[PDB]
Amino acid sequence: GSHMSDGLPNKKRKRRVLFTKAQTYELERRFRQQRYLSAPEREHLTSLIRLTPTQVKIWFQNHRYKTKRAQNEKGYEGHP
Repeated sequence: GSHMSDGLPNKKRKRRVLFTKAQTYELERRFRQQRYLSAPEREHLTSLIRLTPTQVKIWFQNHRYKTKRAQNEKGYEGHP
């Protein structure tokens, strides 16, 4: 059956957005087997959680900067 709305203009020019803890998950796993996704590396994912190739790289950017804060935190956090 037709369970996919192809009307994209029916929406306004605004609407928050996120990712299935799943996407972001595999999509986060890629960052492991690859730290510099490209045009051919990303795609591999685009097969997984469809994060369209470029969209895949566009996401890394957001993490690239934060993926650095994680290492700064990481550890047990607190005072051992």
